Formats: sequence, structure tokens, C-alpha cells
Amino acid sequence: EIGTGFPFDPHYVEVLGERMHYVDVGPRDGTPVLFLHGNPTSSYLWRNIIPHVAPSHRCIAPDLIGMGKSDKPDLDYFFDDHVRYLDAFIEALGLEEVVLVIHDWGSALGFHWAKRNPERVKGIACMEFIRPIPTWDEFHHTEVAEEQDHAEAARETFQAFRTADVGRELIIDQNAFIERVLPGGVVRPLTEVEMDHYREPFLKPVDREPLWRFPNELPIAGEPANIVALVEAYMNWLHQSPVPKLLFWGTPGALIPPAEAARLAESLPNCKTVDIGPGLHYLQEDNPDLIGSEIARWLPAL
Repeated sequence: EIGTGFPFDPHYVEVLGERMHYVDVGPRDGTPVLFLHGNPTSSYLWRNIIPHVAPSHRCIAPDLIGMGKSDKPDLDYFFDDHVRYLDAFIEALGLEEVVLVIHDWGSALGFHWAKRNPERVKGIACMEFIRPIPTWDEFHHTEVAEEQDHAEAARETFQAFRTADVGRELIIDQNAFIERVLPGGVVRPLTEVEMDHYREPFLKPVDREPLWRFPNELPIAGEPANIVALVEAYMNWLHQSPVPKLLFWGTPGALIPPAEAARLAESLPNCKTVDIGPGLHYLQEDNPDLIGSEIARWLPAL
């Protein structure tokens, strides 16, 4: 998506005693849309999708704590830390019912906030989201042959992130997530302005900590027992939830290759899928016009 700039109004609310940047655009009612980014992104991630929606809805796009232009409170950045800071923000913005547009680790928070706040979620638009990974032969799974190689590489890649010192060398000293994994996850080439934008919140290896904690929070193998249980928990909720669902996909996909999205087209009730064409993991950067066109369209009848 040609869209290279981030012209939004520089808003900042305070949360559990801490500043959080966010994007607020749109009429300023109906039912607000929350765009929750994952790792290792920020509001910059939703920047060309949101304009499709603002014409009709209020688009809010928080920058996770320790992430983006938010504040870097000094903490480990587990998953509950983020759970906490959102929940405080949401109340801070005093927003009542929402529609949710949620990405990678942004969907873990999204689905978790919804499973705890069912009658507050008016709809769920999602794409490459975090669900339970029983084993590794299951991570980045695929039943297309020509791609069995790529899933292995990735499997090994996340392998390293989760191991004693190499997680920290790679992700932290060498900024693996920003410098290789991100641009990795987008099919087309990523301009330097686009990179600088993603790089910016991150010029200090001492700060890369969250882009490290996330990989190790990943519910792979029943590790860590705790996150796992809440992902089994909201995927169980989701699987049973009437809330209308919008799930976007891409070939070869990543966390959700085409096989699953097709499965999830029936596995999840009241669920339309949309094919964004060639894409990897960071779909927002491959075909963001469509993603917004179809959010725009999917909303009114909610």
C-alpha cells in the first residue's frame, strides 16, 4: 500500500499514571472502532486502513504500553502488563461498546477483552490472530508443499527467540523483530520512511524488551501454562460467540494460512472472510485498501 504518511492528530491520554499515544478520528460516536496493533508495530500499522472507516465511524488506535509513542514505564512487559494498560485506557477513554479490529498480539488482547466484556463487543474484524499452538509442527502450519520449507525456517526462527540468550542478542541487540521479522512478514518491499517509522520507537536496545517478551509469551507447547489457558479460553469463547466476525486472509498467510481461514469460515459463527490476495503476516502493509473497504462495508449492518 503506497500510503506512507501518518498525519493523525497527536492524542495522549493518561493510564495507570502513564502516557499513551493513540489515534482518534471520526464523527465521535455511533459505535467506536478500536484498532489494536500487535508486535512489533504501533498505530503506524493501521494508518492506511483507518481512513476508509473514519468517514462513518470513530476510529481509535492505541499504541500499546512501552510501545510506539507511548511511555516506556520500566517493566518486564508480560502479557498481563498489556492486558492491564489497555483495560485502563478503554475506561480512560470511557468507551462503552466497541467494534474491534485486531491484529497479531493485538488480537490476544482484543479477544481477551471481549471474552471478559462480551456485551460490549459489537463486532470483531481480525487477521493473523494468536490462537493455541499445541505443538510446533503446528506453528506456521501448512498443507501446501511448496511452502513446507518456509514454515520450518519460521519454526526455527521462533525457536531461537524462546531460548536462553539469543532471544536477547537477536531481538534486543540485533533488533531481529524490526529489522528482519517485520519486513519479512510483508510480501512487497518496505520503503525506508516506512522502516524509520517502525524503527523510531526503538533506537535503544535497552528498549527492545517488549519485542522480546512477546515471542516468549507465545502460547506454544503449553508454554507458558498461564497464557495458554486464556487463549484456549477465548478461542473457546469465540467459537461460541454470536458476534458477527470479519477475518481477513492472504496466501501464503502465516499464523493463519488459507486452509485455516477456510476452516474458520465455519468454525466461527457469523463469520465472513475476505481474501486480500498475496500476503504474509503483516497484511496491513500488503493490501490495506481492501481491508478498509470491507471494514467500512461490514460496519453499518452491525
